Amino acid sequence: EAIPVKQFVKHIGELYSNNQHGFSEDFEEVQRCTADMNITAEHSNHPENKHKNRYINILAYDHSRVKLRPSDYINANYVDGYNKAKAYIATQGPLKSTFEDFWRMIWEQNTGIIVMITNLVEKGRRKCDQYWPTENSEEYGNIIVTLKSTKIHACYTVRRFSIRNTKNERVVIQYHYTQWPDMGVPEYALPVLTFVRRSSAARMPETGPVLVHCSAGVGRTGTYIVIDSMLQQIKDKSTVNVLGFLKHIRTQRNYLVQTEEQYIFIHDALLEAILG
Ligand code: VO4
Repeated sequence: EAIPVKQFVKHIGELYSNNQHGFSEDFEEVQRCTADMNITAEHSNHPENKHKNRYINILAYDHSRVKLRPSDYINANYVDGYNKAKAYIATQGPLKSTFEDFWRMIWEQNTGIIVMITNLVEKGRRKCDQYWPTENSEEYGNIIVTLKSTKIHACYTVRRFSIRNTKNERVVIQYHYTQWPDMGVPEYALPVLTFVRRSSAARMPETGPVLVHCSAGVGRTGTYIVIDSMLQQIKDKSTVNVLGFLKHIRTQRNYLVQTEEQYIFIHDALLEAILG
């Protein structure tokens, strides 16, 4: 049930009205929507991958999890884009003990772009281990990753890496969003629009899923995926279905778009885009 923009914009005023309870109501239904699908995640919970999960309750569904080739586990899922099956790999901030697994999946999965939407440390709390070399090279299993350049913008930074399996070379590019608030979401959807735009557009045409991560890899990660998917749907079709696309991707990884303030925020972003 795609709807045209006209009626999207025409009626969303409703959802924003009343302290936002409309959104709040659509989002609960979203909370309820995977409840009875007994969607398996036994690789996540298997006792000897326990320490590979940054958070004990944030898991990888079995059916869409990313398997490292032949100890094949990694807390990461394929998630669909807008007419691209498996457009993204949603993943948590890697840990010291998962850096190898993390770059191996990048190598193997052929991914060219990396979207990072957390700071390493936020408000005194650790969110993501530094999995890339701060300058020069560092080695993680069989992949040498090397920092070739850095560019810092107001709300995000671009690190261009060059990586190599030590058993061939690839330029990987990380877009790292750096001004996501301590609590909630940004105050202005604009800088996130521009971030989504440029990072989305760096996707070269014969490459693997774009890896997206934050801390748990669900919240801001999910919010990134809907904005960007809903934006392409709009260029191409002039329609949207934020609700029905959310319920589809929530079967591909748990809690995508963790909050209602984030859900709300997809909409500021999209509306701002439609009127920009
Ligand atoms: O770092 V999160 O996937 O809880 O937004």
